[PDB]
Amino acid sequence: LNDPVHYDGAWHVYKYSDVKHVLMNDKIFSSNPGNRYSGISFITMDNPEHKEFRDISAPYFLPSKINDYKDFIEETSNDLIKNIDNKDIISEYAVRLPVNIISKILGIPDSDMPLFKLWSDYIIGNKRDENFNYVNNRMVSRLLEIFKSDSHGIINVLAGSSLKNRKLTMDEKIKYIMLLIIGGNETTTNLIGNMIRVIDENPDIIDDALKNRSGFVEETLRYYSPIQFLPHRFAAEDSYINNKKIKKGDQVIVYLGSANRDETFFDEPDLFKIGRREMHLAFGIGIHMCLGAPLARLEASIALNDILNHFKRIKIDYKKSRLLDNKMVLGYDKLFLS
Ligand code: HEM
Repeated sequence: LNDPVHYDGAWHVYKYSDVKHVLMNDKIFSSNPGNRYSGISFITMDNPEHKEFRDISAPYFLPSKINDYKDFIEETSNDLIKNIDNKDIISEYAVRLPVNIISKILGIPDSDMPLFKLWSDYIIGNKRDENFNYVNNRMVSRLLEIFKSDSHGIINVLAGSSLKNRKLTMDEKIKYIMLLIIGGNETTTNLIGNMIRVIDENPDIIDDALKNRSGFVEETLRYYSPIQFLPHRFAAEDSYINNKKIKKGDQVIVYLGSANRDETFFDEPDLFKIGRREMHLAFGIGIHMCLGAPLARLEASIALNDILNHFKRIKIDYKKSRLLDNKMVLGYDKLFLS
């Protein structure tokens, strides 16, 4: 891999130790600009205000609390995989799974599920229409009603929340929920398609995958990282990487996929090996390390198990399947088997 280069108004950072240095130094490399370049809610906040925001939901994302959702995710995954044969695995299984799970965790009522899913599609970007304005207005309306009833989910927690000498705004509550929906959907959908791609490419991996689902999910994260780069870091003060001065104000783009293929940290980076020792950076690292990582881990793990037990043979049909076009992420636009 390359030392940091500057072009198109940003530094590009590729090496694993440099990606990590940047992400671990939140006070040197900030998460929001000096102004306007557009990330919502606490993802774009710096360390102090950010912790206040993240703590509101942090306890409910511990692998401990998340695990109470295991039977629900199994039930859901099974319902959708039952009868998927011959269909688009992305739109009929991989998109639908994370959106069901997240509505359960949020506390979206049963009777609001159809509209939540339409709104969710618009908002993560899976849909674009005239209907947007209408559907957003309809969903936000329901949202306000839910905030004032109660459940055990996040909506209810955001209702009873403040942090440090100040109540949460209603725009903050919506954006908070929006950040959960947007950061957990496409990424989980992309991972599911990327695990299917590993299987397609390494057909005798299957037995080992079954014996260590976690391990297989970890190596996919490393090897076909759903998120390829994070474009939004800005130097809060001058500092040096590989003897280059990164000046205050400079945008710093950090490449996770590329860092996850660094031969300095991974022996034989271009091979798929379950049970590697070093941590991958697919979920980032530091104070912004993925809030949904335990949930994502548990969803992928059940998805793998279910996909592996449903099909005998897994060949991707490349005359109908296509990779997404966006360079920032990695996944299938559509995926058809066999
Ligand atoms: C396989 C799935 C995922 C991958 C590869 C992924 C990747 C990431 C990365 C790289 C970051 C850090 C961005 C930064 O440092 O600026 C992040 C943050 C975040 N993710 Fe995930 N993510 C995934 C799934 C999920 C899920 C299921 C959720 C649940 C709603 C979720 C919610 C969040 C939130 C709220 C943040 C920001 C945390 C903070 O800024 O403190 N993600 N994710």
